[PDB]
Amino acid sequence: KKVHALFYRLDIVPISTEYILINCNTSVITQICPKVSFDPIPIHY
Amino acid sequence: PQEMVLENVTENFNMWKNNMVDQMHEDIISLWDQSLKPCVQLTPLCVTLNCTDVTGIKNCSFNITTEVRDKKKKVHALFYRLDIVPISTEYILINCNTSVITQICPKVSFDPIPIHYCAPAGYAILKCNNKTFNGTGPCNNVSTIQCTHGIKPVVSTQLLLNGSLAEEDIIISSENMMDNTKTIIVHFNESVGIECTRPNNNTVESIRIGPGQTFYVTGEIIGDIRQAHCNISKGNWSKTLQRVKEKLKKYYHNKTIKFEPSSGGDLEITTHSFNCRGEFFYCYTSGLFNEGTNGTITLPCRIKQIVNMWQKVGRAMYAPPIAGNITCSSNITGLLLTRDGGRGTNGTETFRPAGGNMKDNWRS
Amino acid sequence: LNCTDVTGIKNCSFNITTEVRDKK
Amino acid sequence: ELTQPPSVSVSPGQTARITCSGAPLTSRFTYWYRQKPGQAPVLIISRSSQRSSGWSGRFSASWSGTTVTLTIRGVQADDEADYYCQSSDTSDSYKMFGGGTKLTVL
Amino acid sequence: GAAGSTMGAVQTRQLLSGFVQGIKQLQTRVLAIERYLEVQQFLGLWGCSGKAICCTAVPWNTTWSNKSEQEIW
Amino acid sequence: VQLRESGPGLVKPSETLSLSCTVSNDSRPSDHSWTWVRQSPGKALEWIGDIHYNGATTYNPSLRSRVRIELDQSIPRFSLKMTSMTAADTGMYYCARNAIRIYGVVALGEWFHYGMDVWGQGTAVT
Amino acid sequence: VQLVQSGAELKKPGASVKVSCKASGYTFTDSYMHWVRQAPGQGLEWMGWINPNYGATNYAHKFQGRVTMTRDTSITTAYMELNRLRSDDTAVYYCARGNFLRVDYTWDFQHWGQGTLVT
Amino acid sequence: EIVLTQSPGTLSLSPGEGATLSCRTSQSLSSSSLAWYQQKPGLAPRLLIYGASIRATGIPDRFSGSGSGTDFTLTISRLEPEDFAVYYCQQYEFFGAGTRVE
Ligand SMILES: *[C@@H]1O[C@H](CO)[C@@H](O[C@@H]2O[C@H](CO)[C@@H](O[C@@H]3O[C@H](CO[C@H]4O[C@H](CO)[C@@H](O)[C@H](O[C@H]5O[C@H](CO)[C@@H](O)[C@H](O)[C@@H]5O)[C@@H]4O)[C@@H](O)[C@H](O[C@H]4O[C@H](CO)[C@@H](O)[C@H](O)[C@@H]4O)[C@@H]3O)[C@H](O)[C@H]2NC(C)=O)[C@H](O)[C@H]1NC(C)=O
Ligand SMILES: *[C@@H]1O[C@H](CO)[C@@H](O[C@@H]2O[C@H](CO)[C@@H](O[C@@H]3O[C@H](CO[C@H]4O[C@H](CO)[C@@H](O)[C@H](O)[C@@H]4O)[C@@H](O)[C@H](O[C@H]4O[C@H](CO)[C@@H](O)[C@H](O)[C@@H]4O)[C@@H]3O)[C@H](O)[C@H]2NC(C)=O)[C@H](O)[C@H]1NC(C)=O
Ligand SMILES: *[C@@H]1O[C@H](CO)[C@@H](O[C@@H]2O[C@H](CO)[C@@H](O[C@@H]3O[C@H](CO)[C@@H](O)[C@H](O)[C@@H]3O)[C@H](O)[C@H]2NC(C)=O)[C@H](O)[C@H]1NC(C)=O
Ligand SMILES: *[C@@H]1O[C@H](CO)[C@@H](O[C@@H]2O[C@H](CO)[C@@H](O)[C@H](O)[C@H]2NC(C)=O)[C@H](O)[C@H]1NC(C)=O
Ligand SMILES: *[C@@H]1O[C@H](CO)[C@@H](O[C@@H]2O[C@H](CO)[C@@H](O)[C@H](O)[C@H]2NC(C)=O)[C@H](O)[C@H]1NC(C)=O
Ligand SMILES: *[C@@H]1O[C@H](CO)[C@@H](O[C@@H]2O[C@H](CO)[C@@H](O)[C@H](O)[C@H]2NC(C)=O)[C@H](O)[C@H]1NC(C)=O
Ligand SMILES: *[C@@H]1O[C@H](CO)[C@@H](O[C@@H]2O[C@H](CO)[C@@H](O)[C@H](O)[C@H]2NC(C)=O)[C@H](O)[C@H]1NC(C)=O
Ligand SMILES: *[C@@H]1O[C@H](CO)[C@@H](O)[C@H](O)[C@H]1NC(C)=O
Ligand SMILES: *[C@@H]1O[C@H](CO)[C@@H](O)[C@H](O)[C@H]1NC(C)=O
Ligand SMILES: *[C@@H]1O[C@H](CO)[C@@H](O)[C@H](O)[C@H]1NC(C)=O
Ligand SMILES: *[C@@H]1O[C@H](CO)[C@@H](O)[C@H](O)[C@H]1NC(C)=O
Ligand SMILES: *[C@@H]1O[C@H](CO)[C@@H](O)[C@H](O)[C@H]1NC(C)=O
Ligand SMILES: *[C@@H]1O[C@H](CO)[C@@H](O)[C@H](O)[C@H]1NC(C)=O
Ligand SMILES: *[C@@H]1O[C@H](CO)[C@@H](O)[C@H](O)[C@H]1NC(C)=O
Ligand SMILES: *[C@@H]1O[C@H](CO)[C@@H](O)[C@H](O)[C@H]1NC(C)=O
Ligand SMILES: *[C@@H]1O[C@H](CO)[C@@H](O)[C@H](O)[C@H]1NC(C)=O
Ligand SMILES: *[C@@H]1O[C@H](CO)[C@@H](O)[C@H](O)[C@H]1NC(C)=O
Ligand SMILES: *[C@@H]1O[C@H](CO)[C@@H](O)[C@H](O)[C@H]1NC(C)=O
Repeated sequence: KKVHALFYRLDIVPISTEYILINCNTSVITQICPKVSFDPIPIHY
Repeated sequence: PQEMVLENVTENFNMWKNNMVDQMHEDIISLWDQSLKPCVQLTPLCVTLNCTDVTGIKNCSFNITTEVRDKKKKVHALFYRLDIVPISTEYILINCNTSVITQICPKVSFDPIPIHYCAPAGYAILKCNNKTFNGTGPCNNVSTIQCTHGIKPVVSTQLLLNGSLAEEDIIISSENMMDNTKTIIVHFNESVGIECTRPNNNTVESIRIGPGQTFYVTGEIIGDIRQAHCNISKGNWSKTLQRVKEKLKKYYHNKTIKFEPSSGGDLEITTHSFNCRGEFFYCYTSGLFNEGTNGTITLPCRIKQIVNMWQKVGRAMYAPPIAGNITCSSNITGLLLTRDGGRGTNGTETFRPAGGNMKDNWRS
Repeated sequence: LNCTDVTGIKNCSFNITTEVRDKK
Repeated sequence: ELTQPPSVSVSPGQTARITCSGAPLTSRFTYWYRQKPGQAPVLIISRSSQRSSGWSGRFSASWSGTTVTLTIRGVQADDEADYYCQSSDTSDSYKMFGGGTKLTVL
Repeated sequence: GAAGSTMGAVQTRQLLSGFVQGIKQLQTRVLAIERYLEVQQFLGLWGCSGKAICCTAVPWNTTWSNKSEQEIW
Repeated sequence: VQLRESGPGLVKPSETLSLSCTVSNDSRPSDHSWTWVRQSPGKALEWIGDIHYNGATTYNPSLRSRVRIELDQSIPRFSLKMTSMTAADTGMYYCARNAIRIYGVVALGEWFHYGMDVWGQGTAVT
Repeated sequence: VQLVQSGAELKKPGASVKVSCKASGYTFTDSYMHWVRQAPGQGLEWMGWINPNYGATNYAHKFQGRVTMTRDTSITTAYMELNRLRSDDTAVYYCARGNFLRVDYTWDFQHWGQGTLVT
Repeated sequence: EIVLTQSPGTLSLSPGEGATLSCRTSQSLSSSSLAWYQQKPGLAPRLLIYGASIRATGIPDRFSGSGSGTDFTLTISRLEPEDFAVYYCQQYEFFGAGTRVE
C-alpha cells in the first residue's frame, strides 16, 4: 500500500528526492506509545 | 580465597555423583544464552547461495535485504564446505531448517577466564589433598575452603586442554572400568605441548543486513590456501602414552594395553574439537592413537563456523572470522578414553578416544 | 487466502515464504 | 593420454596458440617445456605459486575445461622449437608428456 | 578447623559467624536466611536464645545409644 | 646446478643398461624429485620414472617391468637399471630435477612441483 | 515405548543390509539404542550401542570393522548397516533401550522391538 | 572376559513344580551387575529382575532371586505353562547360554 506522510527535514537524510529516516542504519527506531503519557510526574526517593 | 587444612578427617568423595558438574553445565548454558541475546540473528541470511570452487572452501554469492528494505544488494562470501549443504551449485547454510543461527558478537571476547566457585552462607567446600586420589573413595586429609581454584571452562572433545596437572602421578578414573559405556578420564602429571594454527590470510568483510546488525564474512584469501594443522611433539607424546599404558596394565586383568583411533560418529566426536580465538577447530586424531623418536605428529584440521555445541534443538552459532592468521598454543593435561567390548580374546584391550557428554570436561 | 467450498469448512490455498527465504 | 597438434605455423611478429588437451587436465597443473634439436629441454611454463600460476616473460598459459593453450607473445626465429605439455595424471602415480608441437616461423 | 578434633579441649569465634557471611544467588541467600532462622528459632524454643551451650530438662534415655562420658568426650 | 651422466653408451640387445647421474652444486637435494626421461629421434619425450630422498618411487605404468632406479650414495647420485633393453627402443637419455616448492607442512601433502627446472647434458645410448 | 523395526531378507556374500529401529513416543535423544544379536537357538551377543545425540558408538571386538551404526534424530530413527555379510551371519537382530533408562544404572534392557531374522 | 557359565540339565518337569536356576560370575562383582531374562520360543525377551533383587513392572510375584559375589540364583515357585521357556543371565555386555526347562 502506498501512503504519504509529512516528515521534518531533520528527521530524514538523503541517499534527487530519495530519502530515508535518520538513524535507521545505526539504530532501531521505536515509536513512543500513545495512550501512555510520558509526563514527568514528581518522584520521591 | 582462604584455605584451612582439616587434620584427622576422612570423607567419601565421589567425582561422578557430584552436583557442581551438573550446575557448571547449566551455568554455562545460561551464560551462553544470556550473552547471545543482544547479537545478530542470521534468519534473513537463509537464502539460496550460488557457490563455486575457490580445498574445503566455497566462494558463495547471494543477495540480501539491505538497510533500505525495498532495495536488494548482491554480496559475496567464502564459506567452508562443512558450513553449507546442497539443495548444481545452489546451497544453503547448514542447520537453517532445524535451528536459528545466532552470530557470536564481536567486541565481546569469549575467552575461558578462570572461574572460582565460592560456597554460600551456611555451606562449605571440602577439597581432597591426597595426591594419588583417583576421584572415588576416602581421602587422607582434606581442606575446607571458601572459593575453589581457577577453573578455566574449556571446551574439548578428546584431549583436555589447559586443565590442572596432577601433582605427582598419572590419575585414571571411571565409575566402573568393566562397564564400557562410561568414559575413562586420564590426568597427565606432565603437560604435553601442542601448538596449532590456521595459516590462511583471511580478510573480513562486513555485511549490513539491518538497523545496526552486521554480518562478518570471510572474503578474498591472500596467498596460498593452506591447511590448518595441529602439531604435537612425538618426543613427549608416546612417552606419556607409554606411561598411561603402564598404568592401565594394573587396573585390569593382565593383557596388552594398546590404542585404536576413534569410531564412527559426528565430526564433533570423531575429531579433537576445541575453540581457539573463536575459530572452531576439528583436528583428526588418527595419527595419535595408531602405533618412537623425536619428531612431530602434525594433524589435519577442518575449520567450522556454524557449530552447535551442547546440542540445543533449534539453536546454532556462527563464529565470525578473523583477519590474518592465528596460532593455538595449549597444554594437554588430560585424555578421555573408552573401552571396546565383546569376546575378542587374544589378551589385548583396545582403547579408543571418546567424545560428547560435555560434563566430563568439568569432572576433570 | 484463496478459499473455496470443500458445511462450515473452506479449502484455502495460499503461498508462504518457506525455509529458504528467496523461494515461495 | 595427452595429445596436441603436430605443428603450428605463424609469421614473425604475431602470436601462435599451441593447444594441448587431455583427461587429467581439469584437476592438475599443465607444465610446458621447450626443446631445440639436439639441445636439452628447458622450463618455460612453471608453477611458481599454488593459486596465481603466474608467468614472467613472453610466454603464457590459459586454462579452460580440459584444454590448456600455450600462448607466446612476440614470436621470433629463435622460438622455432618443439613444445611439450605435461600433466601428472588423476593422482600422483606417474608423470606423462604430450606428443609435441613443432612451431615453424614463416 | 576442629573437624577432626575430639570433643574434649571453639564455636562462637570461628564457626557460627560463618552462617550469614542474579535470581539464583538471591535465592541461595534467602535460603541461608531461612536456615539461620530455622535454627535460631529452634534454639529460642529450647530456651537457648543468647547462649550456644544449653543444659536442658530432658533426661538422657537408655535407648538413645547409651554411652559413658569417657567413651563420648 | 649441473647433472653429469656416465654409462657404456654402446649397449646391445638383451642387455641391462646402466646410467648413473652425479649431481653437483645443489644445496638441498632432498627437496627435489629426481627423474629420468628419454627422447628417441623423431618421437616425443617419454617419462621413465622418478624417486625422492624420502624413498618414495613411482615408475611409468608400461615401462616399470624393465626399469628400476637407484638411491643416494653420499655424493648426490641416482641411476637407472634398464633390464632387457632392445635396439628397437633407443634414444637420448636425460637426467632431470623436478623441483618442489613447499608452501606448507610437507607431511600434509602441502607441496607442488616447480617442474623439470634443470636438465643434464644428456647421453645417447643404443 | 513403541519400537518399529524393519523386515529381513537373505543377503548374498558381499552385499549390505540396513536395518532400522524406528522409535516413537519418548525422549529419543536421552536414550541409548543398544543392538543385540540372537544366534539361532543359541546365546545372545552384544553388537553395540549408539548414543543418538552425538553418534558416539562402540561395537564389539568380533564385528569391529564390518559394521557401522548411523542414527537419525529428526525422525527419531536409529540405523544399523552391516556390510560384507557371509553365510555364517545367520542370526536374529533386535534393538534394546536400557543402560540407566530404567532405575538401575547398570545395563537393564527392558523394551525390545520386533526382530529381524536376516540369515 | 567375564565368564558366565550356567548349570546343565533340561528340567523334565510338570506344571505346579518349582525350579532353581543359577549363574556364575568370574569376578567379585556386586549384585547390581547381573540381571535375568525370559527367553521365549521365537518372541522378544523380557526382563524380570535387574540388580539381582529388584523386580520389573508387569511381572508376577512368583519370581525371586538373590546373590552376592558368585553363584547367583533364581527361583520360581509355580511353573505356569508359559514359564517353560529358556532363561538368560545378563552381565554388562555378555549374555548367558541359557539353562533349559522342558
Ligand atoms: C608444525 O610442523 C611443521 C614442520 O613439520 C612446522 O613448519 C612448517 O614447515 C614447512 C616445511 O616442512 C615450512 O615450509 C616452508 O615454507 C616457507 C614458504 O614461504 C611461504 O610464505 C611466504 C610469505 O612471505 C611466501 O612468500 C611463500 O611463497 C609464496 O609466494 C611465492 C611468490 O612467488 C611463490 O613462489 C610461492 O609458491 C608461494 O606462493 C610461501 O607462502 C618457506 O620459508 C620454506 O621454503 C624456503 O625456505 C627455506 C629457508 O628459508 C629453504 O630451505 C627452502 O628451500 C626455501 O627457500 C619452506 O617451504 C612451513 O612454512 C612451516 N609451516 C608454517 C605454518 O609456517 C609448522 O610451523 C608447525 N606448526 C606450528 C603451529 O608450529
Ligand atoms: C590455552 O591457554 C593458552 C594460553 O593462555 C591460550 O592461548 C592464548 O589465547 C589468547 C586468547 O585468545 C591469545 O590472546 C590473543 O592474542 C592475539 C595476539 O596478541 C599479540 O599481538 C598483539 C598485536 O597483534 C599484541 O597487542 C598483544 O600484546 C600480543 O603480543 C590477539 O589477536 C588477541 O587480541 C584480541 O582479543 C582481545 C581479547 O582479550 C581483544 O581485546 C583484542 O582487541 C583482540 O581482538 C588476544 O590477545 C594468546 O595470544 C594465546 N597465547 C598463546 C601463547 O598462543 C589458548 O587459547 C588456550 N586454549 C584453549 C583451547 O582455549
Ligand atoms: C579408585 O580408588 C578406589 C579406592 O580409593 C578404588 O576402590 C577399590 O575398589 C575395589 C573394587 O572395585 C575394592 O576391591 C574389593 O573391595 C572389597 C570391599 O569393598 C573387598 O572385600 C575385596 O577383597 C576387594 O579388595 C577395593 O578394596 C577398593 N579400595 C582400594 C583402596 O583399593 C576404586 O576401584 C578406584 N577406581 C578407579 C576407576 O580408579
Ligand atoms: C591416600 O594416600 C595414602 C597414602 O598417604 C594412600 O594409601 C596407600 O598409598 C600407597 C602409595 O600410593 C599405595 O600403594 C597403597 O595401596 C595405598 N593404600 C591403600 C589401602 O589403598 C591412599 O590410597 C590414598 N587414597 C587414595 C584415594 O588414593
Ligand atoms: C609423572 O609421573 C611419572 C611416573 O611416576 C614420573 O616418571 C618417573 O620419573 C622419575 C624421575 O626420577 C624416574 O625415576 C621414573 O622412572 C619415572 N617413571 C616412569 C614410569 O618412567 C614423572 O617424573 C612425573 N612427573 C613429574 C613432573 O612429577
Ligand atoms: C594478508 O594480505 C593482506 C592484503 O592486503 C596483506 O596486507 C598488505 O601487505 C603488504 C605487504 O607488502 C602491504 O604492502 C600492503 O599495503 C598491505 N595491504 C593492506 C590493505 O594492508 C598482508 O600483509 C597479508 N598478510 C600476510 C601474513 O601475508
Ligand atoms: C604449559 O605449562 C608450562 C609449565 O609447565 C608453562 O610454562 C610457563 O609459563 C608461565 C606463564 O606465566 C611462565 O611464567 C613460565 O616461565 C613458564 N615455565 C617454563 C618452565 O617454561 C606454559 O606457559 C604452559 N602453556 C600455556 C600455553 O599456557
Ligand atoms: C550510515 O550511517 C553512517 C554513520 O554510521 C552515516 O554517516 C551515513 O550517512 C549512513 N548512510 C546513509 C546512506 O545515510
Ligand atoms: C552463479 O553465478 C554465475 C556467474 O557467472 C552464473 O552464470 C550462474 O547462472 C549462477 N548460478 C545460478 C544457479 O544462478
Ligand atoms: C539476487 O538478487 C538480484 C537482484 O538484482 C538478482 O539479480 C539475482 O539473480 C538474485 N540471485 C540469487 C542467487 O539470489
Ligand atoms: C595434608 O594436606 C597438606 C596441605 O598443605 C599437605 O601438605 C600434606 O602433605 C597432606 N598430608 C599428607 C599426609 O599427605
Ligand atoms: C602469519 O601472520 C603474520 C602477521 O603478518 C606473518 O608475520 C606470518 O608470516 C604469517 N605466517 C603464516 C604461516 O601464515
Ligand atoms: C483460486 O484458485 C483457482 C484454481 O482454479 C483459480 O482459478 C482462481 O483464480 C484463484 N482465485 C484467485 C482470486 O486468485
Ligand atoms: C502465491 O505465489 C505463487 C508463486 O508461484 C503465485 O503463483 C500465486 O499466484 C500466489 N497466489 C496467492 C493467492 O497468494
Ligand atoms: C589428630 O589426632 C592426633 C592424635 O595424636 C592429635 O594429637 C591431634 O591433635 C589431632 N588433630 C587435631 C586437629 O586436633
Ligand atoms: C525412654 O525409655 C522408656 C523406657 O521405658 C521408653 O518407654 C520410652 O519410649 C523412651 N523414650 C523415647 C523418646 O524413646
Ligand atoms: C654454483 O652455482 C652458483 C650460482 O650462483 C655459482 O655462483 C657458483 O660458482 C657455483 N659453484 C660451483 C662449485 O660450481
Ligand atoms: C532439513 O533438515 C533435515 C533434518 O531435519 C535435513 O536432513 C535436511 O537436509 C534439511 N533440508 C535440506 C533441503 O537440506
